[PDB]
Amino acid sequence: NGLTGTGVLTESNKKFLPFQQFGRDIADTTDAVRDPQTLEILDITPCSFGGVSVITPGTNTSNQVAVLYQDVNCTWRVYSTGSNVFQTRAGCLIGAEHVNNSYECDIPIGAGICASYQTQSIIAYTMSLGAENSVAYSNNSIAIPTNFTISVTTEILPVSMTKTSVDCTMY
Amino acid sequence: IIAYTMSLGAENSVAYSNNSIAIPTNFTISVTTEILPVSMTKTSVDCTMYICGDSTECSNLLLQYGSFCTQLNRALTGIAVEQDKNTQEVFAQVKQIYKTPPIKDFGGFNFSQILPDPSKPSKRSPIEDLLFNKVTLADAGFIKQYGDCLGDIAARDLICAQKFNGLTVLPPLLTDEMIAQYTSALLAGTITSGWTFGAGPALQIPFPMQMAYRFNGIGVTQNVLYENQKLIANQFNSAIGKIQDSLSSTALGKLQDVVNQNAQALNTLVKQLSSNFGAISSVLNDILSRLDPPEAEVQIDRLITGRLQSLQTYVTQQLIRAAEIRASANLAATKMSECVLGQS
Amino acid sequence: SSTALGKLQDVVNQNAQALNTLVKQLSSNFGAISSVLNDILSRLDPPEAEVQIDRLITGRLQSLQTYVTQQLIRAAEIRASANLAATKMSECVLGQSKRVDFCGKGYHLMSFPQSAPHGVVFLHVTYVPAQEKNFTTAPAICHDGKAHFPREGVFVSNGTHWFVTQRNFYEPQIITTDNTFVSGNCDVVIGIVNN
Amino acid sequence: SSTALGKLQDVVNQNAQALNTLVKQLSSNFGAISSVLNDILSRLDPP
Amino acid sequence: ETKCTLKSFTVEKGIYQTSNFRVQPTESIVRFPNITNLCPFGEVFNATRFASVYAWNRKRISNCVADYSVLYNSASFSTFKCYGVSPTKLNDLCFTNV
Ligand SMILES: *[C@@H]1O[C@H](CO)[C@@H](O[C@@H]2O[C@H](CO)[C@@H](O)[C@H](O)[C@H]2NC(C)=O)[C@H](O)[C@H]1NC(C)=O
Ligand SMILES: *[C@@H]1O[C@H](CO)[C@@H](O[C@@H]2O[C@H](CO)[C@@H](O)[C@H](O)[C@H]2NC(C)=O)[C@H](O)[C@H]1NC(C)=O
Ligand SMILES: *[C@@H]1O[C@H](CO)[C@@H](O[C@@H]2O[C@H](CO)[C@@H](O)[C@H](O)[C@H]2NC(C)=O)[C@H](O)[C@H]1NC(C)=O
Ligand SMILES: *[C@@H]1O[C@H](CO)[C@@H](O[C@@H]2O[C@H](CO)[C@@H](O)[C@H](O)[C@H]2NC(C)=O)[C@H](O)[C@H]1NC(C)=O
Ligand SMILES: *[C@@H]1O[C@H](CO)[C@@H](O[C@@H]2O[C@H](CO)[C@@H](O)[C@H](O)[C@H]2NC(C)=O)[C@H](O)[C@H]1NC(C)=O
Ligand SMILES: *[C@@H]1O[C@H](CO)[C@@H](O[C@@H]2O[C@H](CO)[C@@H](O)[C@H](O)[C@H]2NC(C)=O)[C@H](O)[C@H]1NC(C)=O
Ligand SMILES: *[C@@H]1O[C@H](CO)[C@@H](O[C@@H]2O[C@H](CO)[C@@H](O)[C@H](O)[C@H]2NC(C)=O)[C@H](O)[C@H]1NC(C)=O
Ligand SMILES: *[C@@H]1O[C@H](CO)[C@@H](O[C@@H]2O[C@H](CO)[C@@H](O)[C@H](O)[C@H]2NC(C)=O)[C@H](O)[C@H]1NC(C)=O
Ligand SMILES: *[C@@H]1O[C@H](CO)[C@@H](O[C@@H]2O[C@H](CO)[C@@H](O)[C@H](O)[C@H]2NC(C)=O)[C@H](O)[C@H]1NC(C)=O
Ligand SMILES: *[C@@H]1O[C@H](CO)[C@@H](O)[C@H](O)[C@H]1NC(C)=O
Ligand SMILES: *[C@@H]1O[C@H](CO)[C@@H](O)[C@H](O)[C@H]1NC(C)=O
Ligand SMILES: *[C@@H]1O[C@H](CO)[C@@H](O)[C@H](O)[C@H]1NC(C)=O
Ligand SMILES: *[C@@H]1O[C@H](CO)[C@@H](O)[C@H](O)[C@H]1NC(C)=O
Repeated sequence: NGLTGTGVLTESNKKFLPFQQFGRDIADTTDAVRDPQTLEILDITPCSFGGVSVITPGTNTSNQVAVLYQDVNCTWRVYSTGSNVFQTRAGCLIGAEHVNNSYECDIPIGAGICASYQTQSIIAYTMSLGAENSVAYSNNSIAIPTNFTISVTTEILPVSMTKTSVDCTMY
Repeated sequence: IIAYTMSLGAENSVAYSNNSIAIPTNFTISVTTEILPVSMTKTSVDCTMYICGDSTECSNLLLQYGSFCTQLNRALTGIAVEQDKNTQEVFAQVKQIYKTPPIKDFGGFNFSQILPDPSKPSKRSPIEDLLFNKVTLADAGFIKQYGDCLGDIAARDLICAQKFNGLTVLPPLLTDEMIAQYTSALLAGTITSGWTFGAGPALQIPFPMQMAYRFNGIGVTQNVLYENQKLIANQFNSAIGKIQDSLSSTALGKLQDVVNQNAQALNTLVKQLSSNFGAISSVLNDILSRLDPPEAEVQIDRLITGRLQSLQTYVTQQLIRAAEIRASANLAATKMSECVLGQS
Repeated sequence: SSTALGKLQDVVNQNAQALNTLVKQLSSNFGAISSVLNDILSRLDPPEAEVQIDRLITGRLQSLQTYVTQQLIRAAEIRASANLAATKMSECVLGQSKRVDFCGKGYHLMSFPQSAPHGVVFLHVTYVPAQEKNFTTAPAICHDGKAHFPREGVFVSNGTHWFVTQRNFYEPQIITTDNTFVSGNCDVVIGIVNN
Repeated sequence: SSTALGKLQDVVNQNAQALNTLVKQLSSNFGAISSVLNDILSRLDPP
Repeated sequence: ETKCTLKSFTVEKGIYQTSNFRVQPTESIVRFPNITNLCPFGEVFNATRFASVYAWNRKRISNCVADYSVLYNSASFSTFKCYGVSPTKLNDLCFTNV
C-alpha cells in the first residue's frame, strides 16, 4: 500500500480490528501488515542477524584466517563452509582444527576456548589453568625449608600522561 | 505514614577510672561474608545496523561519520578486554591447581560446605550453588539462533529486539567451571599449607598447628587454642552452618545491580529508536517513501545525528561504570592476596 | 637489554592516537555540502552559507567535546595508578611491608625505585624459601605430667630424636626450659608426645 | 584560627560554578534567530 | 573488512569484530488492493460550472485508480504545488481520506 521495506514475511497470529492496516513495535517500526488482497495478517522480520569475528595470526605471517559466527549452531548462515567446522559455546568456528591438548591462551576465542597458529595451520583448544599439584597432608607431618633464594622482581607503574591544550577557534 | 528523627544508635558509657581494666575471659569465632563485584557484561555495537538498518541510502549517507563509529567500537573493546583482565587478577593468583587429600582430618573443623561437590555436573560447593541461584542473569547461554526468534517472538523477547538492532553480548573468557576450579585450588592450598603457598612452595602443616600460629598472630598464646580445640571447632562449624542457613533462607544486591544496570542501558538504547529528533517521522521507510532523495536527506540527517549521539551517551556511561568496576576488582584482588593468602 | 614496558608505551600510543583522530575528523561534512570552509564561503553568499557553516561548527564542537570527555576518563585512571605508585613508594621503599604480594612475591626484604618515561619501576628484593624437607611434628611435649609448648618455634623429629626449630629455616636445637614454656597437664592436648 | 581548608572549598566552588555555567548557557542561540522562546513564538507562526 | 576498518594494509595477530551477518533480498513484490476504475479526473477538472469561493464545494474521492497522466493532453495547469509529499512518488502510494 505504498509502504516500502525489506525483510521476511511470515504468517501471523495477531488479529487486527477492522480499522487497522499496519502494526508497530516499541521502536515504532512496522512489524505486521494486513495483505490488501487476501486480508491476512503477516509478520515482517528483519533479514540481518548474528555477530561475526575474524581470527588472524597476523598478515605479516600468513593470510590464513578463521571465522567465528557467534550465533550459529551446526550439528547455515555462514559465508563459507570449508573444512574444520568446530562448535563452541561462543559460536561456530570455521577454519581452525580442534585438538585435544591444552596450552596457555594465545588468542582468546571465549567460553574457555583459545586459538593459535601451530602445526602450519590454526588450531583451537581448551585453555589450561595450570599444572596439577597435590600436598602430602597428614595430621603429624610438617615441611621445613633448609635453604633460601634472594629474588629480585620488577613492577612497572604509569604516573603521568601528556598534557595537551586546544585552541577552539583555530580548530 | 509516620515521620520521625532517625536515631544514630544505642547510648553507652564506659566505666573509666584511673586504675580499672577489663579483661576478656572467653571468646567467639565469628564468620562473616563480604560481596564484591568483579566484572560486568561485555557488549558490542554495530553502528550501521543501529542507525540505518537495511537502508542503503542511509548507509551511504552515514559514510561521513565513520570515524565516530570506529571510535565507539574502540572504547567498547577496551572495556571488553579489561573485564577479562579483572577476572584474571582476582582469581588466577596462583598457577598450581592444588587438590585436597581424602584425609579429611583437620582437627575437628568441617569444611564440607565450602569444598567442591563431585556429585554435581560442575564441581561447585554447596555455598557456591546457593549463591549461583540468587543472581538471575539475562542470557542463559550466548547462542540465540535466527530461526529461534523468527516472527512475533522478536520485539517480545528483549534479547532478539536488541540483536536485530546490532547490540551483541559477548561471552566471558573464563567459564564458571574454571573460576570454580580456581577457588577450589585456593581453598585446598590454604587449608593444607597455611600461608606458605602464597610465598613460594606449599609446605604442609597440620591444621591445628596452623590455627595455633594464627592465634599467635593476634596476641593469644597457643595453649589457649590447644586447650580449647573442641570448643573452637564447634563454634566454627556452627558459624558456617549459620551462613548457609541465612543464605538459602533470604541477598546479593550488589551483584544483581550490575546485571540490572547493563540490561536497562541496552533496553534504553532500543527504545530510543522511537525519537524523531526534529524530523517528520522516526522510521526511515516512511521518509524514503513519500520523499525523494535530496529532500529526504535532511530528515535522514536529523535521524543520523540523533542516533549517533544516543550511541555516544551509552558508550560514555559504560566507560564511567567500567572505571568503578575496575576499582572494585582491584580491591577484591588486594583482599584475595592479603586476607586469603595471609593474615592481616 | 635483551627483550618490555608495554604499560608505559600504551599511554603514549593512546594520547597520540587521540590527537590524530581529532585531526582526521576534520574531513567530515556533518551533513553539509563540503568539509572545507573555503568551498562554502566561495560559491555561497553569507545568509545561505551560514546554514552550512553552522552544521560544520556543531560537528566540530561535538568532536572536541568527545575528546575532552575521554581525556578526563583516562586521567582518572592514571590518577589511580599514580596513587598506587605513591603508596608503594612509601610502604615498600621507605619501609618493610608485611602485606602479602604488595611488594613482590615472597617475603619482602627491600625495594629500589628507578624512573622511566612517564612512570616508575620498582625492583623488589624478596626472600623465597627453598629445599624443604619432611619431618614429624607434635603440638606439645609431655615431661613430668606437664605440657610444654615452644616459645617461638615448632617441635620436629628427625625420626628418633626431638628438636625445636624456627618455622622458616631448619635449625634444630635441643628442647630445654629456655626454649619452651609450661601450661597445664598432659590430658587436654590432642597429639601430645612424651619426651 | 590564624590562617586553610582549600581541598574542601574547591568542592563547593566547583559545584557552584557548574550550576552557574548552566544558567548562563541559556543565552546561546545555537544557530537560531534568538535565544528567547517568546521572541520566536511571537513574530513567527507554528510550523 | 578488517583491513579496511583499520585503515591499514597490515593486520596484527588477534581477533577482530566485523559487521553482522547480512542477507541480501532476492525478489521485489508489490501488493495493492483490487481496484479497477479510474478516478473521476473528468468531472473534477473538466466540470462545466464551478462554485464561488465563499461557498466552496467538497467532493469525496473513494476507491479508484489515480492515473494523472491522462490529463497530460487535456489541460495545462500553471500552478501545481504539493506539501506533504514529493511529486515523483504520487503513483507509488495509496491515499486514505481523499
Ligand atoms: C547446539 O545444539 C545442541 C542440540 O541441538 C545444543 O545441545 C543438547 O544439549 C543437551 C543438554 O542441554 C544435551 O543433553 C543434548 O545431547 C545436546 N544435543 C546436541 C545435538 O547437542 C547446544 O547447546 C547447541 N550449542 C550450544 C553450544 O549451545
Ligand atoms: C613428603 O613425604 C611425602 C609422603 O611420601 C612425599 O609425597 C608423595 O610423593 C609421591 C611421589 O612423588 C606421590 O606419588 C604422592 O602422591 C605424594 N603424596 C602422598 C603419598 O601423600 C613427598 O615427596 C615428601 N616431601 C619431601 C619434600 O620430601
Ligand atoms: C643453598 O643453595 C645454594 C645455591 O643457591 C648452594 O650453593 C651452590 O652450591 C653449588 C654446589 O656446591 C655451587 O655449584 C654453586 O656455585 C653454589 N651457589 C652459589 C650462589 O654460591 C648451597 O650449597 C646451598 N646450601 C645448602 C646447605 O644446601
Ligand atoms: C565494671 O565496674 C563498673 C563500676 O561499677 C560497672 O559499671 C556501672 O554499672 C552501673 C549499672 O550497670 C551503671 O549504672 C554505671 O553507670 C556504670 N558505670 C560507672 C558506675 O562508672 C560495670 O558493670 C563493671 N563491668 C563488668 C564487666 O563487670
Ligand atoms: C565459653 O563460652 C561457651 C559458649 O560459646 C561455653 O560453652 C557453652 O556452655 C553451655 C553451658 O555449659 C552449653 O550449654 C553450651 O553447649 C556450650 N557451648 C558450646 C559451643 O559448646 C563455655 O562454657 C564458656 N567458657 C567459660 C569458661 O565460661
Ligand atoms: C560435616 O557437616 C555435615 C553437615 O552439613 C555432615 O554431613 C550430613 O551427614 C549426615 C550423616 O551422614 C547425613 O545424614 C546428612 O544428610 C549430611 N548432610 C547434611 C546434614 O546437610 C558431615 O557428616 C560432617 N562431617 C563430619 C566429619 O562429621
Ligand atoms: C637424629 O639426630 C641425632 C642427632 O642428635 C642423631 O643421633 C646422633 O647421631 C650421631 C651421628 O650418627 C651420633 O654420633 C650420636 O651418638 C647420636 N646421638 C646423639 C644423642 O647425639 C640421630 O642418628 C638422628 N636420627 C636420624 C634417623 O637421622
Ligand atoms: C607418656 O608417659 C606417661 C607417663 O610416663 C604414660 O602414662 C600411663 O597412662 C596409662 C593410661 O592413662 C596409665 O594406666 C598408666 O598408669 C600410666 N603410667 C605412668 C607411668 O604414668 C603414657 O602412656 C605415655 N604415653 C605414651 C603414648 O606412651
Ligand atoms: C481480488 O481479486 C482476486 C483475483 O484477482 C480474488 O481472488 C479470488 O478469491 C476467491 C476467494 O473467494 C478464490 O476462489 C478465487 O480463486 C480468487 N481468484 C484468483 C484469480 O486467485 C479476490 O477475491 C479479490 N478480492 C476480493 C476482496 O474479492
Ligand atoms: C612485518 O613487516 C615489516 C615491514 O615489512 C617489518 O619491518 C617487520 O619486522 C615485520 N614483522 C616481523 C615480526 O618481522
Ligand atoms: C581427542 O579427544 C576425543 C574426545 O572423545 C577422543 O575421542 C579422540 O581420540 C582424541 N584424539 C583426537 C580425536 O585427536
Ligand atoms: C592422627 O590420625 C591418626 C590416624 O592415622 C590417629 O591414630 C591419631 O590419633 C591422630 N592424631 C591426632 C593428633 O589427631
Ligand atoms: C471539458 O471537456 C470538454 C470535452 O469533453 C472540452 O471541450 C472543454 O474545453 C473542457 N473544459 C475544461 C474547463 O476542461
